[PDB]
Amino acid sequence: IDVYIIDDNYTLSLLDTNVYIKTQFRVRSWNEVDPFIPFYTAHMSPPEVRLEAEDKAILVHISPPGQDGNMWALEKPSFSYTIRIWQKSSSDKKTINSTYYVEKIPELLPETTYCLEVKAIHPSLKKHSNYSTVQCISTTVANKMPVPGNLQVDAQGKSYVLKWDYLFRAQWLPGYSKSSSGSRSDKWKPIPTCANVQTTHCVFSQDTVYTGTFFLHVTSFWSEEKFIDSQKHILPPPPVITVTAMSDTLLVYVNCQDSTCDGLNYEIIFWENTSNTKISMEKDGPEFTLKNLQPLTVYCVQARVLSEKLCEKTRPGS
Amino acid sequence: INYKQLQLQERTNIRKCQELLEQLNGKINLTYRADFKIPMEMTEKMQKSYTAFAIQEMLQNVFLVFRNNFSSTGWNETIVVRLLDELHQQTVFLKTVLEEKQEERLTWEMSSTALHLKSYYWRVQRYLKLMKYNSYAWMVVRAEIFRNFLIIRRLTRNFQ
Repeated sequence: IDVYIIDDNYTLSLLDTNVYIKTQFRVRSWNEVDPFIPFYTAHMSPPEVRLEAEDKAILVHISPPGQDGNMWALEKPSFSYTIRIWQKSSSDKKTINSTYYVEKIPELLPETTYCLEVKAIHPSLKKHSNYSTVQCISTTVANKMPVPGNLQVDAQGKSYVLKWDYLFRAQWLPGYSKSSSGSRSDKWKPIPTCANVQTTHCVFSQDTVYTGTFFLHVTSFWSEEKFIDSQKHILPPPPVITVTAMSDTLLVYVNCQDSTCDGLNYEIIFWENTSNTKISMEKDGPEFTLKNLQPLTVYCVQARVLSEKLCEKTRPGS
Repeated sequence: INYKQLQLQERTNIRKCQELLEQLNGKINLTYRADFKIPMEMTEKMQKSYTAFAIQEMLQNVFLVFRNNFSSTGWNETIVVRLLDELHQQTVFLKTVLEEKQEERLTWEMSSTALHLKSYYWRVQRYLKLMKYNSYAWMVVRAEIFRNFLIIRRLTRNFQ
């Protein structure tokens, strides 16, 4: 006889055994089967999903498989989600991938009714979940006041500058909050320096926004969550670029400034001394070969490792 | 592609986490006894790919631990919010540097080693729930996470 396991449900509350050790069952056919680890035979139930709509957006509140249980109580960070959205009558489904327990689907049409489907995936332990029961929601009519557009955060170390385009309130959320399981989230922390500003220039210090990574918010709905990592990374220094203009091909060599240079990824940024457009390509090794360039013309190359402008004129054609 | 660069990042980062863990109050008593120990495979020599996963798994579990009610400790919430974030930052970093490679992680998930590491952390979360998240249980867990971070540091030698 076989045993079916769907999360913490078994088939033939506060206190439970270890899901990673050797476990057995006895029912009285005189049941006594092969001893097994439940974590390999357990299936993933679809994730719980609740929809919330705005003018041009839909908020998909994903709850991971288990409320909360034990089978997935230590797998929650591993899980990823795939969302499918379409209007009620349509057949073409838009696909959005998310690690976030709340994924706001933007660029939507107001007073239109869209239907959703969320899949829970375990990208490392092979397993996956059957899509959730379809859920439909309708968008509201466009607000008399629109939400802020493009956001950019330029920081001078201990102080942050929030520059954007349009009374304005701002809220901050630590990086791990949007990414880790809800039930206790997402309670957005406030900003006193930017709570009712008159200008688009917003300045806040590291004392208030204490986490290394955080999201920013900008009666109107909420703006796009701008994620910004505050790291004192003044590493590594620029590499040493070498250019060899050959008959036709223009060979470029990137040299890292800390050798051995065995395992490294490189990037190139090339243009012309007359154009204002920059062309960029990345390779595996450092030997970049700029092929099919116009002859007798000056080309400016720049490189980075994962440099300063070095201009070289091509060859005529021997 | 190289593991030597990943070794420099995990060393820089475990220092960032160990400092944050130390700043919870000011006293870590390593003699704080509780029956659960880090699996023997961790102290023992292991594969090059297997180490990066072991680190990730440990940082994922250390994260999950600090999510629990730490109200009884009287620790600074600000520092625990800070710790979970620096922990999660690396968890996200490791998963992305093991994105292009996909075969060896499957072999690692079906390993007896990974199962033993997950069995261990299950026992750590179970311990805290049984002791109803009081100060003594956390005093024991803090001491264990310190010992664990040292194991993360020992494992970084397996990259060179």
